[PDB]
Amino acid sequence: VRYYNTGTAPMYKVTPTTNLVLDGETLATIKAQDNQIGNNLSPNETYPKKGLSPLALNIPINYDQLKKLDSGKQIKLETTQVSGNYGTKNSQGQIITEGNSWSNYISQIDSVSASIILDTGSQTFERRVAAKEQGNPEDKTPEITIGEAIKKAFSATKNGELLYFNG
Amino acid sequence: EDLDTDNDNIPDAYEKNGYTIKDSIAVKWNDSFAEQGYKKYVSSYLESNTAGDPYTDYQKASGSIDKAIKLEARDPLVAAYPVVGVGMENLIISTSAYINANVRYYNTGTAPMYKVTPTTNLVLDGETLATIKAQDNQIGNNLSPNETYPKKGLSPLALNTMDQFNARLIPINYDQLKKLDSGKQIKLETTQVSGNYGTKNSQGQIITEGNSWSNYISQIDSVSASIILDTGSQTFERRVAAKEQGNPEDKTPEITIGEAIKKAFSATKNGELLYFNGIPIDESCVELIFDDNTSEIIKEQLKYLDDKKIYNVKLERGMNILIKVPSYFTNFDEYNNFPASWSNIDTKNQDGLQSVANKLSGETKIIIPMSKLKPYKRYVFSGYSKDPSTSNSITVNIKSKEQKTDYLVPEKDYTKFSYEFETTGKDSSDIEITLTSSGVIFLDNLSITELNS
Amino acid sequence: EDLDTDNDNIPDAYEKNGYTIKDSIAVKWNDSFAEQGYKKYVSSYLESNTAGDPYTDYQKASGSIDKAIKLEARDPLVAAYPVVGVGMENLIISTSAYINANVRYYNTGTAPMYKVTPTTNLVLDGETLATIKAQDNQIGNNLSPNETYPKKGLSPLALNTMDQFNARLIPINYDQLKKLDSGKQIKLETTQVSGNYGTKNSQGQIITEGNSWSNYISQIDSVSASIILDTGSQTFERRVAAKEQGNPEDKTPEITIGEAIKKAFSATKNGELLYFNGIPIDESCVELIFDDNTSEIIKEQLKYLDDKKIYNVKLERGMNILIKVPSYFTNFDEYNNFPASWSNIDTKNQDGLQSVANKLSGETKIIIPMSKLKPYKRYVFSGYSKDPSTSNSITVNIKSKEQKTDYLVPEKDYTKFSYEFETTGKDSSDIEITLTSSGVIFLDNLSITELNS
Amino acid sequence: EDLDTDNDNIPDAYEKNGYTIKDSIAVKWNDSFAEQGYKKYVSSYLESNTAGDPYTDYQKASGSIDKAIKLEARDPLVAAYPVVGVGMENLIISTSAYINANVRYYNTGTAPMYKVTPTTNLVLDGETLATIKAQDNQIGNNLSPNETYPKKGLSPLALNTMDNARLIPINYDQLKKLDSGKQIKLETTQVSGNYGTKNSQGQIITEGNSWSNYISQIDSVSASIILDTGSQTFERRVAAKEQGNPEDKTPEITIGEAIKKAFSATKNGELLYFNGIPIDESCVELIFDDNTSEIIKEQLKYLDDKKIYNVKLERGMNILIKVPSYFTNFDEYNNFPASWSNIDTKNQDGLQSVANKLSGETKIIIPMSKLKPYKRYVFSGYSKDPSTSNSITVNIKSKEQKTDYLVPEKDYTKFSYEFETTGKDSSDIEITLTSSGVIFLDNLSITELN
Amino acid sequence: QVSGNYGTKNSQGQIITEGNSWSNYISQIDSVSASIILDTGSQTFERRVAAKEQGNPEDKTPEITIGEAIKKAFSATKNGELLYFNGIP
Ligand SMILES: [Ca+2]
Ligand SMILES: [Ca+2]
Ligand SMILES: [Ca+2]
Ligand SMILES: [Ca+2]
Ligand SMILES: [Ca+2]
Ligand SMILES: [Ca+2]
Ligand SMILES: [Ca+2]
Ligand SMILES: [Ca+2]
Ligand SMILES: [Ca+2]
Repeated sequence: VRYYNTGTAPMYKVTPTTNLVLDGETLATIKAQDNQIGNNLSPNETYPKKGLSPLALNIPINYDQLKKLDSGKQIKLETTQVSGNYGTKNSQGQIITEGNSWSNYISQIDSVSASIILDTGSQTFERRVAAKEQGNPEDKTPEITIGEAIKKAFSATKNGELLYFNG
Repeated sequence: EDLDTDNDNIPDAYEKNGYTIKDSIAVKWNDSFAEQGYKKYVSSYLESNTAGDPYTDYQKASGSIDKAIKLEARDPLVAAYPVVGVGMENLIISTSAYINANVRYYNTGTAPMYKVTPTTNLVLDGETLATIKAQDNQIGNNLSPNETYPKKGLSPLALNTMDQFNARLIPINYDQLKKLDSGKQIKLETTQVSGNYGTKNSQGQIITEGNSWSNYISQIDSVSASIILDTGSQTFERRVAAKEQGNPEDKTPEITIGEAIKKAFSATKNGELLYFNGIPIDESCVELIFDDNTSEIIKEQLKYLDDKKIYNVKLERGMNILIKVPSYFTNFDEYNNFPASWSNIDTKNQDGLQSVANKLSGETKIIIPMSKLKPYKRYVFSGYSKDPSTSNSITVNIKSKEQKTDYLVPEKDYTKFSYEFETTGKDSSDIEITLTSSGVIFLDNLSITELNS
Repeated sequence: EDLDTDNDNIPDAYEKNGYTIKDSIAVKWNDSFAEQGYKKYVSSYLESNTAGDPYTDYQKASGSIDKAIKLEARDPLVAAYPVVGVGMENLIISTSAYINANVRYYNTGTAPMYKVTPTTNLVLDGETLATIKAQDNQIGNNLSPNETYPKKGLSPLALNTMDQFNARLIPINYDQLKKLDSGKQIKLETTQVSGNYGTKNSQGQIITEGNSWSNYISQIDSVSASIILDTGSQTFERRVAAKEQGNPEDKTPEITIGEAIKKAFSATKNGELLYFNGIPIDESCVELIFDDNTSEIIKEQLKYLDDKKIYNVKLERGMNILIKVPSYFTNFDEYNNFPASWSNIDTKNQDGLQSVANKLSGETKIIIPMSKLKPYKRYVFSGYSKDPSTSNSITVNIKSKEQKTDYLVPEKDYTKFSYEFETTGKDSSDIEITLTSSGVIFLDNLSITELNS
Repeated sequence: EDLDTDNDNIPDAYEKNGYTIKDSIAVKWNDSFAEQGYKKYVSSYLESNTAGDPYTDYQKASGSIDKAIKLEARDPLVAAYPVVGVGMENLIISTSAYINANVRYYNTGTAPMYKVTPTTNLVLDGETLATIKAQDNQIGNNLSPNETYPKKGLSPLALNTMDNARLIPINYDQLKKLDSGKQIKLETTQVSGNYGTKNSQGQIITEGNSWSNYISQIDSVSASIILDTGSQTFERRVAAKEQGNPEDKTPEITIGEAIKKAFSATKNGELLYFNGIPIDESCVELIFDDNTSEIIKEQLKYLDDKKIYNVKLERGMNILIKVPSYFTNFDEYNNFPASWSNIDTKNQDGLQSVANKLSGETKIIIPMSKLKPYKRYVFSGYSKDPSTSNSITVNIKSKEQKTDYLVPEKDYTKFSYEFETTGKDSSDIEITLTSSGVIFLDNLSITELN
Repeated sequence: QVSGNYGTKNSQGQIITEGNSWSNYISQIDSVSASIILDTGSQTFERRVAAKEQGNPEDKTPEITIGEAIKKAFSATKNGELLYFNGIP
């Protein structure tokens, strides 16, 4: 395998959790514990980096799955969750990424942001953009169009009235 | 002029135009200080760590950091970075079967890395047989810059553990050994390394327990431009900070490629020539190699610059650079390491790049033995050509695995030409290099450069 | 004039011109204090630690450190480096098979090491069988300088623990046992040692838990010169701080090699003679072995100095110096340890190195028995000759495994000569050493020392 | 006069001229405090711990420390050492094979060692079978001075754990060599313990404290003294000064006064009593190491008094005081089952009260029942002969017959010779000496050795 | 039983979920609150509204009728005189 990132912020101490769903029924909820952990995973980069042999992770298969896989079916490895860390500055000035987690804020970021996804055909990106719930009057999150949300998420360029992304 | 925006004990006026530390306080840079040996530092006045490295601008300029840090890492633009690799010394596999590997870690950066525990990969052919992490037996307590663990004269450590608490290497089945006998070798690459760094705390000691380099690898890689210098036997890897493209609030200084190479290696410059350890690293005396993106930027930047030299291009964020000193170098002025002398050479000239040129009347032939040539290797022949006439055609005949016959069109001024050939076999046919000139042509800085095989 | 840049309770005026400690406070050095035993200390005023070791210049000078640190380490210019290495004493081979070893840790530095955890390599021939790190059973709580663990009189601690906790050590296959029967020995070398030092807290008790030596290894090595002394039966390693060559901001004191040896060993000096513990270590009375860098450095520095004395050369960072006391040395003045009397020796002279020389008229021949000699070892012939006439040639006939016959041309003044020969076999041919002189020559300080096998 | 350089709440002048502690404050010494039982303490005014043990000079003198610390260690010039050893009681071996050892930790120093965790070595001859540490089961919670774990009357604790894995010889050939008649010796290499300090709440904590931190410091600035009484053996360390340092303000004391300080001995004018056993210079045998003997002979000729106990103590010497098992003085002690021959007590030239007026020869028939076979012995005595004209020869039966001649000097002269007795069911020991004329004998001793 | 944590911001701001177990306030929430459950056929919601003590005069928990409990617990909207829960009355 090879862990891939499509977000905006690096993840340190990456320990992904996946299951072998075998296109119809799960087999094993594999976890990468000690030597498959990625020390750091930068945005739009994979562990290992480009140019290195695939990361190996170390289960029966029945004869029935063999036929179905041979007839118009494919295997996928969905991810249930990934536990990592993130960088926080200090008064002493060091970046401390132990203890800090990317699981405390995930259900906070997720419930207040409107997912926007763009695919260029070769590399995929996912951005979250904050938005406001209708009921709460005290809420003060600004309300902007999708066009402003597209340009502020993928850093396009507004030449005239059309959006240019990497040309 | 007493302001301090970023709180790093350097005034913004002194931080913006040039400064140096005298007796642990910053003073304005004066051009008369270069004769006392002092250096001129320039940095950004909005960031405490200009390069992203653990130590701030004040600590890097004043030298109050780990004493193993190289002196070229004292520039606030160059990042203190351990570049640690694992080189395989021997491979042992025996009887199912058990495989034992001996490794010796190599450091090439500018910072020591205490408590190194590199993660290495065991790959035979595409398949990663096992991803091994270092146990208590195999952890390097120290790794000084440009040194190995275990040090020279010592046997390398053996790597034979699956997991912690005394595990053993073992291939899963007989398939691995069956294809091993076919004639396949095993490579060794490292995916990641983990270590520590030292910071002198308030109690005067050095602590390397609450510190790790992993926190800064991603940050250093994203604000700095990679530069490599290769000396044939030794390799060096540095990182030089550069400003973001479209950023109004970024204040990282702009410097050229030549100046950055001078800064990142502390290579002295005697007016114009640049020497690292007595080995020239001048623009014309070395062969530069770039990746895909780097080549595009320089070519675009060249046409708008009058001098038209690689070393005058402003450094940016993100490029990859490689510098390989040519293995055999002749300049007819101060260096001739070729085992065999060239043919039809005339040193009486004054139109060379540095001192003289070589006027050729006819052709030049050179006989190179394979005794001092590395077998099964790829080489590239390089040199400079000048012809005021611009009316003579030059053809090259090179003997190799495949004979190369190409034509060259000389220009009005000196121009660099590159020709690549591949030779295989130590006990093969003798390598022949032939070049002919229609009239009178000038030669200077002829070199043969080693490349990946 | 109480300025303190480094804030180590020693004003810059004192630390640059010389200072000594009285009533635990620093006072200006005055030449009259020498007779009372007060020593002169000089250090750098821009660093709290001039030498780089865990203790400051004030704590090292005033002695407020661990009481097991030697006196000569209290010099601010001498670091407290513990050089710990293991001693492989015995083998146990029996059933694959099982291996058991007895080892005894050794210390030869200046400061003790608490909680020693050596790492050991079991190398047979090229291959490394296994890397062993110390267990809880083999962690030595204490280790005094120039001492052992276990202390003298106790049997060595066993080495049969493969990994953390304990698993029995075992060769992986029969192949190594096969070549072991041929007569291949097993060697042990120390790749690293991890240990603690000892400081006091704010409450006065020595805490040694979180402090580790592996931090202050890279710093001290790359800031100080390496000095070794071998006394035949023991060895003493010392590291002395030296200034950087090109730094204008470094204010580390510079001292001669002669004074460096005096400080790093606390060697008493009665004018010009140097004594370690009653054994002279003067430049003329001992021979030195250097590496490549120091050899070319020392030769270049001689021609600019009129006296041309090794002990009078400034110490610069990085040099490696080895001092091996002569095993058999005669000076015809106060020492002659050769078992057999020399031939044709005249003590009636006044042109010797110190008091008298040898008035040799003809040849000198010596018969050396093997009773007090080490077989399978190399020795180097050393001595001094004087021939103002410069008209007599001297040839030497030394019997060895290969017969050596070389000619010598002595100079007008005293000159040292070096000759190499190897002795092999205890029950072998007697070693014959003979030298002939055309006329009358002067001889003094004839030395014989043991080298590697 | 109230300056305190070392910050240990003791004024500078008091610590140099002698001080004593009353009402938890430091007061200047007076000779009038002797009759009340107060002690005279003198120490160094520049260091927090004059001796080098973890307790400061004020704490040792005032007694504000752990209460199990001996009365002989309160004096600042005496270190607080937990000399802990391991002794093996019984050996169990059975099926390769397994070995069980019964051990019992012994303490002989001047302080307790909590959480004793010794490391041992199993050797048969040169080779070391294993290096056993103390697991969770084999740790002594408390080890008070002169008290062992397990305490008196309890069976010794077992020892058969090595990692976990049960203790085992690495091969069968060890059994083959053990059956040959070769035993196994157990020796200790180190020991890990903790010391108690009063936390700010008034409670005693022994978790972060440890002794191994404070061993190298105390073993480097102390002179080692051992007192052996055949049954109970004590070890003490006394702080001394550095020979080549002017800043060293450690007070210098003689060997004799240190022995008073180290064991808190009582003085009846000139005689020193340990527990009713005299430890005077002439009544004991001293076995020095090679280093000390060379140094002692140097100051011996430079002193007019010419007594060993008046020699100034210096850092780095070892002393061993061995109380003789058999001693006589013709005044107040005679432990011999059989009396001498031709002995006259009517004299006034003795060392303390009287001497032995011998006219001829003296022979003693010592029974074997009260002597230890397979042990080395040295006989002691003092010879005085103003005439200096009589030669004395000794004929003592032993494993090898010994015949040596002695020339007594004008004054009392100490003589000692080495002999070995082997075999329980061997010949009875015969001791005979002849004198040409009239000689003076006093303080004859018989001592066991190593 | 189930074990887990909750998240309360701290002095610096970063959410801490390490020592903040849920199981400390379970035997307290079940002892001061009335259990109310609403089922819609597809998914079921569970809420626990607070209720005062019977005879404790120091208990100042507000008194609200069951009609307000359902409106508060599920954020129901009152149209006319009917409680509307996302279309479904
Ligand atoms: Ca600033
Ligand atoms: Ca800055
Ligand atoms: Ca030229
Ligand atoms: Ca100072
Ligand atoms: Ca200083
Ligand atoms: Ca002489
Ligand atoms: Ca004191
Ligand atoms: Ca005091
Ligand atoms: Ca008497």
